[PDB]
Amino acid sequence: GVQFGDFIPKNIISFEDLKGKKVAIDGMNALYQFLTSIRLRDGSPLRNRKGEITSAYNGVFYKTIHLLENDITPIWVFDGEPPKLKEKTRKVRREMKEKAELKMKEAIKKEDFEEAAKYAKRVSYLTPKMVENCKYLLSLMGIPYVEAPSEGEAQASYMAKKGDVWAVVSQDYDALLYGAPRVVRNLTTTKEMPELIELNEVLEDLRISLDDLIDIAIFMGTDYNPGGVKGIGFKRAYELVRSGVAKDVLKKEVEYYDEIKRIFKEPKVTDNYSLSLKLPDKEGIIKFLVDENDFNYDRVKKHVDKLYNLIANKT
Ligand SMILES: [Mn+2]
Ligand SMILES: [Mn+2]
Repeated sequence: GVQFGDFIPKNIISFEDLKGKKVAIDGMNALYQFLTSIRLRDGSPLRNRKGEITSAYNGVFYKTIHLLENDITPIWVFDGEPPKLKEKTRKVRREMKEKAELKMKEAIKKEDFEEAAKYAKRVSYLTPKMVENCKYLLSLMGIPYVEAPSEGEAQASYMAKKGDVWAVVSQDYDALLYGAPRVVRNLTTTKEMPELIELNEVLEDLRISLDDLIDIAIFMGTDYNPGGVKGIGFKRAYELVRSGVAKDVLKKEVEYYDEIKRIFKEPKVTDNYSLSLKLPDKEGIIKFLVDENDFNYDRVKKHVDKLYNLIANKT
């Protein structure tokens, strides 16, 4: 995401002070995180006996239970990967590049079929099927998830803004740009201590509005304008913002500047979800995790029993 780190106020928070909170988890961010940090001794991804990567399933299961043991009730938010994904103020132009000049012509030679295999992989190790498998696992676990209309980080931010959850869990700071009141990092990966970022604190301390923060983000470069503007960093961008000339500069330097802004200010969201937890299907989890994905039986058994009691007691 946007490298705000060194430039915005934030504070380390203990797992204890996070007890009893509801959180919306940025699903894809979490999955990618598990894939890069949950690996073998040699840095190789976790895999079952068929050679399929199980890194994500491991984090989904154990990380989610770890959170519930500390009275942190999570709701998983996914992007809803399938084709259509228009972020309801997001149809005018792109979402990929299928619109114009995306290189369209006649050609389908040896390299074309060698390229046949040369696509799906683009979807990194985190494949749609793996993502679908993670959702299935959550259902078996009785853990609720939402398939956002488009960007999951936007859906999670909206849920937090509404007060349905206390914060958005993610390793990225981008949720702040969608108005998320709070973001908590380092829960999906615990190398460092949990870190809380309160949007109100960021704005008051830096003396800027959310709209100003988004401008700084645009200067630095968002997923919507990679590379940002002329190598300008946070300091220089913040300088232009405080001077009151940032907006004029961005209109000149960034095509579709207004469109990008609308993505953060007017994302497509949904109210169709539930934070309710359900009892876990112990048998189905064992079959999926142990039988089909070679997880250690003993460990899984112990955890599904603990998960059941947590939800039973929570509920
Ligand atoms: Mn992002
Ligand atoms: Mn995302």
